Amino acid sequence: WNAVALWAWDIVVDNCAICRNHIMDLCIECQANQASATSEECTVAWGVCNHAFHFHCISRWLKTRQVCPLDNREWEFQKYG
Amino acid sequence: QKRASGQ
Amino acid sequence: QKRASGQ
Amino acid sequence: MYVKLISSDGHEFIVKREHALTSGTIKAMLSGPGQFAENETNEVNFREIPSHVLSKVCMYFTYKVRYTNSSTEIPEFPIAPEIALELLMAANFLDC
Amino acid sequence: TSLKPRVVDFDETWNKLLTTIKAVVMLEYVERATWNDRFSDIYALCVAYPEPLGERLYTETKIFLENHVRHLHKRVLESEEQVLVMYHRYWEEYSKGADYMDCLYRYLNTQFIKKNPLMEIGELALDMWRKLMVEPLQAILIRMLLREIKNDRGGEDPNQKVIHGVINSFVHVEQYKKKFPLKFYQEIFE
Amino acid sequence: DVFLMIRRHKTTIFTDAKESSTVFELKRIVEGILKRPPDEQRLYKDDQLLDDGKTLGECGFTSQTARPQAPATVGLAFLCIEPFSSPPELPDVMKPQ
Amino acid sequence: DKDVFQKFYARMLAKRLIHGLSMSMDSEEAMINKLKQACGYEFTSKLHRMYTDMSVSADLNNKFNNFIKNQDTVIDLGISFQIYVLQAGAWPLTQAPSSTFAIPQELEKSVQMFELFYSQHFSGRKLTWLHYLCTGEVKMNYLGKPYVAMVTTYQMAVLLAFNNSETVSYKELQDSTQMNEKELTKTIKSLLDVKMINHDSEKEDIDAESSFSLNMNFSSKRTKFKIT
Amino acid sequence: EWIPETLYNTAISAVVDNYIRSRRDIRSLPENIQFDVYYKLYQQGRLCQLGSEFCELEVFAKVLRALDKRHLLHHCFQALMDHGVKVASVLAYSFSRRCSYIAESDAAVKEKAIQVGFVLGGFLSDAGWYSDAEKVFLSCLQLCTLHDEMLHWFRAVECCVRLLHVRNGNCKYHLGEETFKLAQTYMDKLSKHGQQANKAALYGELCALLFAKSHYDEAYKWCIEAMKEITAGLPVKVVVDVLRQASKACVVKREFKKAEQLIKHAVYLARDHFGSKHPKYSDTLLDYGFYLLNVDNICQSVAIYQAALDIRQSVFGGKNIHVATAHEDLAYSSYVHQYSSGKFDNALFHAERAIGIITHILPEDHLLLASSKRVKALILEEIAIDCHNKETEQRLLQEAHDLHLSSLQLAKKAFGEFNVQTAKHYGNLGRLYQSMRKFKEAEEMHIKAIQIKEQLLGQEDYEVALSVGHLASLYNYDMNQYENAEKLYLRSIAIGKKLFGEGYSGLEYDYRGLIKLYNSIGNYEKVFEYHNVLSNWNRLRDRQYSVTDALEDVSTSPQSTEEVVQSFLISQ
Amino acid sequence: IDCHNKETEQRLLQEAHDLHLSSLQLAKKAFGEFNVQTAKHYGNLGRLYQSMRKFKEAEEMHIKAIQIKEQLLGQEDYEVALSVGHLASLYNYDMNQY
Amino acid sequence: YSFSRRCSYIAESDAAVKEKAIQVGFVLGGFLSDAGWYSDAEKVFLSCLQLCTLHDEMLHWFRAVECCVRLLHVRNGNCKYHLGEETFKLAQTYMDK
Ligand SMILES: [Zn+2]
Ligand SMILES: [Zn+2]
Ligand SMILES: [Zn+2]
Ligand SMILES: [Zn+2]
Repeated sequence: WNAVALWAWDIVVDNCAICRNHIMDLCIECQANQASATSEECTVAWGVCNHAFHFHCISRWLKTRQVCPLDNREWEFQKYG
Repeated sequence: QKRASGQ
Repeated sequence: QKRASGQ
Repeated sequence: MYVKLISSDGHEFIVKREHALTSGTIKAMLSGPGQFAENETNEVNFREIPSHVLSKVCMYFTYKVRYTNSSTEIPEFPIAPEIALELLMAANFLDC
Repeated sequence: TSLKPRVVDFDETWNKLLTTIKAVVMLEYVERATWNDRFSDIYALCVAYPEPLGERLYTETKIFLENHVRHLHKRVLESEEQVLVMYHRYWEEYSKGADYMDCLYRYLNTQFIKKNPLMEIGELALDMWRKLMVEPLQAILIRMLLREIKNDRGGEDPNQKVIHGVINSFVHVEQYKKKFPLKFYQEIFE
Repeated sequence: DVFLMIRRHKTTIFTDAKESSTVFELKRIVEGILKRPPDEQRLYKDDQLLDDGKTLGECGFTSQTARPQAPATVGLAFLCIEPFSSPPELPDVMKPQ
Repeated sequence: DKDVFQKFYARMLAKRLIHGLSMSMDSEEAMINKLKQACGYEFTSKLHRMYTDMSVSADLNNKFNNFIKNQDTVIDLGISFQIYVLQAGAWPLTQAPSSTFAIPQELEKSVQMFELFYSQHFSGRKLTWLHYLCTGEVKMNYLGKPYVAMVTTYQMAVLLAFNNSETVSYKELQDSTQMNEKELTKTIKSLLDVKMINHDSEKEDIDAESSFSLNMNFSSKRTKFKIT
Repeated sequence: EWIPETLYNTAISAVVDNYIRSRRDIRSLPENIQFDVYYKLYQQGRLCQLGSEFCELEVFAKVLRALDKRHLLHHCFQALMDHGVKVASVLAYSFSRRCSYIAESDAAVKEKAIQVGFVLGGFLSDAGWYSDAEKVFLSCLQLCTLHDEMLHWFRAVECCVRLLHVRNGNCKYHLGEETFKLAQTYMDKLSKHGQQANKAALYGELCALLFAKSHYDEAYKWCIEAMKEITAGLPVKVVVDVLRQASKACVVKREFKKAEQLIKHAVYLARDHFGSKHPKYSDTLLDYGFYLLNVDNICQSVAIYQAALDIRQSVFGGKNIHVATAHEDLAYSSYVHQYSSGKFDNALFHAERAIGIITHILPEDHLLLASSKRVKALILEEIAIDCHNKETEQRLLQEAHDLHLSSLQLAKKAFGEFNVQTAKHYGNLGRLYQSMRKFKEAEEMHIKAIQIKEQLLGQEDYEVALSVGHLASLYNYDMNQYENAEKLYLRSIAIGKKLFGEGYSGLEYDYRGLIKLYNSIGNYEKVFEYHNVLSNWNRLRDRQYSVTDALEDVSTSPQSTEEVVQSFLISQ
Repeated sequence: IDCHNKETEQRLLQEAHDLHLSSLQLAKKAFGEFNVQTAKHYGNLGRLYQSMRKFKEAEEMHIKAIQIKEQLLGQEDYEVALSVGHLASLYNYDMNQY
Repeated sequence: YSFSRRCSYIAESDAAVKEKAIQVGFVLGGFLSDAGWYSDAEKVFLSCLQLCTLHDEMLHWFRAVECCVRLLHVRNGNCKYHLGEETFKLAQTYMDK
C-alpha cells in the first residue's frame, strides 16, 4: 500500500513572526546568502510561550533582545525541529 | 553575584 | 570611509 | 410551512416558516398557542411593531436565509437612516 | 405601536401576567391575543421607564411559582397510595408549562437573566419543583417505585409509561446544573 | 433566483422563485396559501399586466434588481395597494431650521 | 509569465513523482537543475524540495523498516506498507480533503506505527495523510480466482467492507467512512465500470437506497492490473 | 464562509452612522441597546463622539447597569481617559453637583442618588481612578449622613467601607485612619440601636491600610478579627478581598503555612465566581504572586504576574493604575528571577512602562510613583554593573541614585523616617552606594536600615535578615571587617534555614560570601568545608525544586469556604 | 564604524542586520526576486556583511546583487556602478583578491 | 466608511443624487488622498466607482475613468501594486469603450 503523507510543522500559525516568511519556507537569512550555497538546516525552535519561529530567526533575534517577539515574555527554548 | 537580590 | 555611499 | 405576521397598523406579512425562525422570539411565538395546526397557517400579531419595520424585518429574513453560510461577499443589508432607530428596537425585541 | 421604553404601573400588568401564567402552567387553552399581548408586554416590563423593573417581575414571578409549587405539593400530600400516576401527569404538565414559560419569558431570559446570581426562568420552574415537590417527597414517591422493580422481575411487571414517565423526571430538573447533570438521578433513585 | 413579494392590498408573499418560474409557479405558490385560482385573480406590476407565458427575465425584472435585501414588488388583483405606513421623518439638521 | 509555468509544472511534477512513473530519476534532477541555472534558485526551490523528498523517502523507509524491526514486541503491519514523506510547503497537492475519513482497522495498525515512529524520529513534524493520493493492492480471494487490482484508499474502504459480507447496504457504506455523498457517486462507479461490484438495487441511478452486492461473475483478462 | 451579520448589529451600525441626527434619541433606547450603540461608537474609533456621551451622568448611570458587558465598558472608559477626555473627573463633578442639588430634596429621592453613587463609585474604583472616585464617595457619605435613620445608617456604613478602599488605594493612609475612625463611630451608632452589620470588608481594608503602613503586628491582629467576622451570607467579592488581605498580611508576618491555604482558596474562589479574565481575579493573582515571591518560589511568581498583567491589559486598556501596579510587580519579580542570569531587558521594559504610566496619571508627589521608581532603579543598577563602558555605568548609577533619592524622599514624606518601607529604601540605596564606590556612606545606610528594621521587625524576621546579609556582603568584599561579616552571615544563614527550608535562593550567595571571606583570611580548611556545604545546597535545590504551574496547582481545590476559615481560627 | 566600542558595535550591527533583512523580505514579497529594489537590498546587506566581517557572505550578496541588476539594467548603470564599486572595495581591502 | 454606506444606500436613485454623491466623493477622496490616508481613500473611490458603473451615460463613463485614475494614485501611495495593474486595465477598458 503506497501512501503519501504531507509532513508539516505543527505550529498553528503559518508565519514566522520575526522574518514574515512562511514557517515551512526557509528563513529570510537562509534565502539571502545560503540560498545558493546550502539550505537544509533551517528548522524551527519552539518556546515556553509555545510561539515557534525559524531557528535561524530566533537565534538571530536573541543577539539583540532576549524576549519572545509576539508576547513580550522571557524566551526559553523547549523543543527543536 | 557579590550581593543578594532586592528586598 | 573605505567604500562608496550606500544604495 | 408558512407563517403570517401582523403589524401594529393592521398589515399582514406572509413568509416561510424557516425564514421566520431567524428571530429568537418568533420561535417562542410558534412554540405555544401560535401553532393552531394549519387552519390559516401559523399566525403572529405584533401590537407594537409598525408596518415598515416589520417589512424590513421580513426582508432581513430573506437576506439571512439566502445568504446563510455563503461563499461569496455578502452585500450589506440596507437599513435606511429614517428607520434605523425603530428597526434597532425591533431587532432587539425580535432577537434577530 | 410605541416600541420606545414606556412607563407603566406594575399592578395591572403583573395581574395580566398572573392570569396568563395561571392559564399556561396547567396547560389550558390560551388565546392568541393574550399570548401575543404578554410577549409585547413583557418587553415593556423589562424596559419600563425610568428604572427597568425586570427585577420586580422576576421577584413576583418566582414568588408565584413558589406558591404554585407549594399548592401542588399540598395536593400531592392530600392524596394517599395513588401519588404515582397523579405525580407523573402533574410533572408532565408542569414540564410543558415550564417550557411554555421559558418561551414566554423570552426577553427577560435573554436580556435580564444573563446580565446578572439569578437563574434561568425556564429552569426556575424546574428548580422550584425539585426543591419543593421532589425534595420533601424524596422517599414517598420512590416508596412504590423501588418495590415494583423487584416485582417486575419476580411477580408483577408495572405499567411501562408510569415507570418511564418518572425515571426521566429526575434528569430534567438537573438539566441546568453543569456540575451535576445526571448525579441527582443516580443520587435519589439509582 | 428572483426574490419578490406579492401584495394584494393587505398582504405580502415573500418567495424565492427562479427565472424559469415565470408566472404560473408564482400563482401556484399563492394558491398554496389562500387558494384564489388564476381564473379570478391575476398578478400585476406597476400598473401593468404580465402574460402567463411571458418570461419575467426579459421584461426588466431580472435577478439583479430582485435581491433578498431589496426585492422588487408585484401587484395582485382578485390597483389600490395600501402604503407601508411610512415612518416619521427626521430633521435634516443641516437645514436652516 | 514564467511564474504561471512553475505553477503548471508543479501540478504535473507532483503527479509524475507521486504515481511513481518517471523515465529516470536523474533526468528529473537535470531538468530541475537546468531551470535553477536558467531562472535562479528561488524559482526551483519548491521543485527541488519535491525531488529531495523522494530521495529522503528511500532513506527514511530504510530507517522505518529498521525501526519496526528493532521493536521490543513483534509488530507486523500485515500489508506491503509504503510511504513517501512530502514537505507541506513545497508540493502543490495540498488540496484539502476536509471530508472526514475512517481508515479501516486492517490498515489502522500500520498508520499508528508510522505516527509513533515519525513522532520520535523527528520532533515537531505532524503528519497529514493524503488518503486520495494513496493506492494499494487487495487480495480478492472471495471469488474463484485471486484477481489482483490496484485500488486507492478510498476504493479500499469500500472493497474491504465487502469481504465479510457479499452484500453491503449503501446506508452502512456511507456511514462507515462518514463523508459526503457526492464524492462517493464517482468513487464507486470505477468498480461499476470494471463490474467489480454488481448493481444489486433495481434503481438505475445511484443514491443512498442503492445497496450493492459483490459481482461473482466478474472476469479479468489480466491477472494483475490497475483500476482507473 | 462569511456568516451574515445580524439585524441587530446592522441596525447598530446604521444608528451610529446616522448618529448626529439621532444623538438625543439614542438616550431613550433600552440600556442594552444604549451600551451597544456607545460601544459601536468606540469600535469605529469615534472616541470624540463617545467622550461627550460617557461624560454625562444622565447617560453613564444608564449604561453602568450593563452588568453582562462591563469589561467592554472598562475598555471603553480606559480608552477615553487615555484619549484625553477627563471622564473620571467630569463624572465626579457631575455627581457632586447632583448630590448638592439633591441634599435638600426628598429623602426617597436621596436614596436613588446613592445607588447611582454606589455603581459609579465601584466602577471608578475598579478602573483605578481612586482620586476621582473619592469625590463620588465623599458626596455619597455626606448625603447619607445628612439624616440618621437605620437605612441611612446602613448606607453610611457601606459608603464608609467603600471610601476606605479608594483612600487606601490612593496611598492616602493618613486620611484612611480618619475614615476608619468615622466608620467606627457610624457602626457604633448602628450597634447602639441593636442592629449589627458585617464588618469583614472594613477590617480587611484596614488590614490593607496597615500593611501598606507596615504595621504588620496590628495588621495581623485585624486580620484575626476580619477572619472571625467572615460569614456565609457575604458577597463573594468581599470574601475574596478579605482572604487576599489575610494572605498578604500573613506572608509578611512570615506565617507561610496559613497564608498558602488562604491565597489558594482566594484564587480558586475568584476563578470560580468571577472568571479567568476578571479584574478581581487579576488582583487576586497579583497578590498571589506576592505570596509566591516571598516563599522562595520566585520563578513560579513570574508565571503568575504575567498571568495577572495579561488580564489587566485585556480589560484595563494601556494607561491605568491597575496595569501600572501589575507592571511594577512583574518588573520586580522578573528582576529577582533574572538576578543571576542577567536577563533584565524584559524586567526593564516592564519597569519603564509603569514609570511612564504613573508619571502620566498621577502627580509627581505620590507614593505609588515611589515604588515604581524603586524597581526601575534596581534593574538599572544590575544592568550597570554588567555594563562595560565606564560612562554608561556612571550615568546609570547616577540615574539609579536620583531614582532612589526621589523614592526615599517620597517615602519619608508619606510614611515617615522609622518605617519598614523606608528601611527597605535605605537598604536599596546602601546597595546602590556599594555599587557606586561610596562605601563609607553605604555602610551608614545599611546600618540605618538595619536599626530601623530591628526597631520594628525584631531579630526573627526575614526582611531584616536580608539586609543583614547585604551589609555583610558589603563588609566581606569591600570593607574587610571580616568579623562583623562572619557574624552577620551566621545570623542570616540561621534565619534563612529556619524560615525558607534549606534551599533558599540567597543561601548560595551567602555561601559564596563565606567562601571568599575564608579564602581572604587564609584558613583553607573551612573553605573546603563550605564548598562541600554549597554543593549540598546545590543538590538539595536540584532534588527539591519542581517546575509545576501554580494555576493548575490551584485548578481544583478540595477545600471549601468554611473549612479554610475554620482551620485559620483553629490555628489561632 | 565610528563608535570605538565593541559590544555596542556588535549590537548596532545586529540591529542594522535585522532592519535590512526585514526590508529585504518586504521588498522580496511585494516585488519578487527579479527587481532593482530587491537587488539594492542585497547590495546594502552585502555592505553590512562587509562591515560585519563576514566577507564570504558579503561577496556572495554583492555577486547576487550585481547579477540581478546586470540582468535587468544591462551592463552599464549608475546603480550597477555603485554595486561594483562596493564589491571592489570589499575585494581590495578585505578579501585581498586584487 | 460613512460615505461608502451612504453611497451604497443612494445607489438606487436618479442621476442628480448620484452626481451629488460622486462629487462629494471626489472632493473627499481628493482630500484624504492629499492628506495621506490612501488606505482610507480607496473605500471612498471604490464607492464612487461603484456609483459610476450603474448607468451607461457619457458623463458616467468619464467619471468612471476619473475614479480609475484617482484610484490608481491612492494605490501607488499605498503600495498596492498588484492591484494597480488591474486598476489600469479597468481604466483602459473604460477608455476603449
Ligand atoms: Zn523566520
Ligand atoms: Zn534559516
Ligand atoms: Zn511567545
Ligand atoms: Zn477627543
